[PDB]
Amino acid sequence: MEMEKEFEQIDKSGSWAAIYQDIRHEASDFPSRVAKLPKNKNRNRYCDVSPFDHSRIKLHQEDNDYINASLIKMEEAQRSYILTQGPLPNTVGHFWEMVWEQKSRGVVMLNRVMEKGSLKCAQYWPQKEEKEMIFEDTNLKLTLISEDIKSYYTVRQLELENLTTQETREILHFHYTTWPDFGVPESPASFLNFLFKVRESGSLSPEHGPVVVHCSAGIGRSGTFCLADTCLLLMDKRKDPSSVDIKKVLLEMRKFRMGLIQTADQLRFSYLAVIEGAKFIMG
Ligand SMILES: CC(=O)NCCSSCCNC(=O)[C@H]1CC[C@@H](NC(=O)c2nccnc2C(=O)O)CC1
Ligand SMILES: [Mg+2]
Repeated sequence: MEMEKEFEQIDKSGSWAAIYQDIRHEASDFPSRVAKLPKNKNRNRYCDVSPFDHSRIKLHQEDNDYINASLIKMEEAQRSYILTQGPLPNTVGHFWEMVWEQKSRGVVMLNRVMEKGSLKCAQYWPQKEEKEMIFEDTNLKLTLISEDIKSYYTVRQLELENLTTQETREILHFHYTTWPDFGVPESPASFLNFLFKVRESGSLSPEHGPVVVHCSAGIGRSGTFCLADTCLLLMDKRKDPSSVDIKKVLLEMRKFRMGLIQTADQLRFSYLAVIEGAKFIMG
């Protein structure tokens, strides 16, 4: 494929940092006024990772509608994603409120609760079935129904209950547990297989609200997940799969949330993920 030849070109010339800088310079810039508001300071994890106003998800409460989350709407691929930060101790209720209101079926987690000896994420789901979580601020109940631990990922069945109305929904929690503390994975095989597993569950399908994807900031590994999935979908859809430009898709995604793909090594990994992922469907 012509993407692999472009990949081999940048590899031989060692210009991954230069290509990544080009994207960084070309990337969209939009206001994040609501995010920067002083009352929303404790709702943000990082000062430099904000949702654009135009694509931000609004909570259905008149008090404070703010959550650090962006709707990425891919028109041509017919796919939507919510990218958000790993919830904070104070925003765990907000997080599940969004899952409920947006009618999400799947939650994709691409980090461990602890990485590099620091807390990257609040423990926002129950670890034992007998110990449910109740979120008093958003009036929601969350129960672990089942857990399936595998070598590279863990899938959890969760029940989310709106306590005001008593409706229940099954939420699928897809947790990629083997992303290395430093850098990117050596082989995209595990990541791609994880992707296919999320796909197979119907969590990315149009009959459901957009999947909720997060890592620490919801931009680095989260960007990779959405970029790979969209590129692969487009190669299936288009007349001429070679016309899929990963850089062009990324820049289109960057219109909805900042900083998707954080390093040149993450971009290289994305290429590899798309290249290897295509080879699984095209032999
Ligand atoms: C002032 C205030 O309120 N905020 C206080 C914190 S604001 S400064 C934080 C320091 N800057 C960073 O390194 C950011 C850069 C952007 C983002 N990077 C990643 O996505 C990432 N980080 C860690 C591990 N993996 C990744 C990955 O690539 O996915 C999160 C970390
Ligand atoms: Mg037990």
